[PDB]
Amino acid sequence: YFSSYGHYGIHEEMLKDKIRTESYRDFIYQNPHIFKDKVVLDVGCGTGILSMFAAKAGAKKVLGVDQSEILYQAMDIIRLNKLEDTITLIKGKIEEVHLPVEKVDVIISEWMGYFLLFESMLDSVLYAKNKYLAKGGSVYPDICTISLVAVSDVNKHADRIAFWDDVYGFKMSCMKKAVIPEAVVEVLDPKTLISEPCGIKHIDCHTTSISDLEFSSDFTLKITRTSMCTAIAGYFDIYFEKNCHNRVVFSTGPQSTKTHWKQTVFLLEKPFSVKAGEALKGKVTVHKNKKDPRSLTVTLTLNNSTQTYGL
Amino acid sequence: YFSSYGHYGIHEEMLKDKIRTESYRDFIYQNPHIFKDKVVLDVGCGTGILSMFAAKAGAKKVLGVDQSEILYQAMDIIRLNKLEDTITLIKGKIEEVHLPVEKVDVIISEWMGYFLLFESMLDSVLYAKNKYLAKGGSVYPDICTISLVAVSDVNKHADRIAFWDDVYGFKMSCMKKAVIPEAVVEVLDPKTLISEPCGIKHIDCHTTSISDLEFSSDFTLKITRTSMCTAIAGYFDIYFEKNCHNRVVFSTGPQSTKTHWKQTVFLLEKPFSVKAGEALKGKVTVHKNKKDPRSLTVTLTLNNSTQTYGL
Ligand SMILES: Nc1ncnc2c1ncn2[C@@H]1O[C@H](CSCCNC(=O)Nc2ccccc2)[C@@H](O)[C@H]1O
Ligand SMILES: Nc1ncnc2c1ncn2[C@@H]1O[C@H](CSCCNC(=O)Nc2ccccc2)[C@@H](O)[C@H]1O
Repeated sequence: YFSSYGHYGIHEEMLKDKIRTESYRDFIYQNPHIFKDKVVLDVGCGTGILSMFAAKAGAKKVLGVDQSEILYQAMDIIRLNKLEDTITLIKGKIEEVHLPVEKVDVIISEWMGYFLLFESMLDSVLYAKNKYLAKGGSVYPDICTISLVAVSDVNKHADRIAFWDDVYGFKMSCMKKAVIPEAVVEVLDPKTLISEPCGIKHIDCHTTSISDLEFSSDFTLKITRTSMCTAIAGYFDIYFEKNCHNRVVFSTGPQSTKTHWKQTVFLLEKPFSVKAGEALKGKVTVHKNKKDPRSLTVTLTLNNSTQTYGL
Repeated sequence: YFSSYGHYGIHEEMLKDKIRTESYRDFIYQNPHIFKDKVVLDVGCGTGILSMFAAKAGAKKVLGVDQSEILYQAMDIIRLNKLEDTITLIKGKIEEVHLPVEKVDVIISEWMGYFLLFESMLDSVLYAKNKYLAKGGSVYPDICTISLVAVSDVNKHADRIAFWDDVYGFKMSCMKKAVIPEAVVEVLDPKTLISEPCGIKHIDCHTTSISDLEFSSDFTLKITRTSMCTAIAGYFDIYFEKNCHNRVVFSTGPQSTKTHWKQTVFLLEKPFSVKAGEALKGKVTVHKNKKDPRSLTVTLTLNNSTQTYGL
């Protein structure tokens, strides 16, 4: 849970994601008017680097909150950089902790999971917004989108599914039923994309509620190559827009530099032929799992069949 | 625990490890005299492929035992290959389950973890041997070794340790103390090896006891390149020897084809210069962690400093 985030390993991976970390750095350093003399809340501050960016940009006060043990490392790091007079770190869940202020001017966080919403803390960020954001205050990143794109990769498909038909001369076909419903997080070869992307979800963190994060979308994939469609890929775009002189965007899609989010891939049980110029129609719904509500399920209808996928 | 092994993902990885899986296949198919008309116990049978190898080689009966939910998939797989009359699958811990026989002729398993002994079930295999192996019976694989080799990789070292000194202009040096004591599982470039390997441990599964698996060894690394020594790497070799006409060996060392075990790397807090022809002397001790006894610690003394490492 918060246990995983107690270990340095995930923090190292996020910090070495240059697209991710340089986007936040650029947003703050190139829009210091958003931070100068402001009270900033960093929801899930981790190692504290985002809090230190906000302090450097002239924040009056930064409150860094994390439930994980990493906050004790943040505490030493803030002291090592001599920022303890500007940055106050608080251990606990943003849902329960006591803040030395009633309201904040700005909320910043990196809450995004695989396919944007997996094991994401947007729900925790929205709690902080509704309870703590001042009237006329701002939350960043402010705008997110989710997109789908069609994939043709018969070899990758055969590696994951057809593999189980003959394993050292033995049939293991009954394994396919456990494999198909698990989404795969992997970097896609952009040469395997056979459609234009379709946006299925737009979120503004200023106006969205937790109930908006379970959604359905009809979609149309404009096919660009006559091929066997073997999978649908998902990815997301992150925007820093509100009150920016220097807007910042990053994509986690396969046409962009890879990030630690990679892409999320939903393998089709039955690949099917498509033709260039075809308008491929489908439906996708995202639900919070009843068991672990940090677990998503994604229901995909395409080519007259429906499959539910989890991460 | 057994929970991780309930999921197909780890079984797919082990089965697609050709060095691992073709070694077991070759051992059984090229030494069928070991199996013909024998009663075979497969300790931790997983998906059941090893049990099916033993049946194909003419086993009278194969008992496949696994604590994990994967055993239910094994049950369908054995039925799909029409081997249910030869292979009996039993769900539970080999330590507690009831077997329809008092003794077995042969025990087979794949128990090996990172650095041979991490989260390894050799203890469970030895329980099965001491309780169930007939007089004059055989256990496979029968012989294992662990080796160390010296590494020079200043860039990899700087990527993992020196990285934390300056992260986007902020000091994060206090992170180094969490990083140094974690062993890294990774495939090494064989060009970075700067010593001959040194064997630190020989196990014969016929004669070894659980108490032998906590051990100390003095070692000498024959340096082959004047360089900065940045790490010590560990790996292991697996032998099928007893009563074989066709002996089988595989190595998980960096001079051999990569396996899912890769190599285990112990980064040095203070890299130090070595000269070609130098006899580098050290000491290594392996202990079962007091907290999780599936967790090892490795204490390494080299160049007049000592560090304890965990996985
Ligand atoms: N309800 C919750 N209340 C309190 N903490 C919670 C809650 N839910 C989750 N968490 C924590 O949120 C973190 C998400 S991972 C981001 C670490 N922070 C960064 O890298 N930031 C950064 C660095 C550079 C650039 C941009 C950002 C974990 O540490 C969780 O322990
Ligand atoms: N005390 C215990 N009692 C019962 N089961 C236990 C115990 N400790 C651990 N386990 C299980 O042992 C497995 C180790 S992973 C190997 C799967 N088997 C293979 O791939 N075999 C194979 C395939 C091809 C070639 C060679 C071998 C897991 O499924 C655990 O659930």
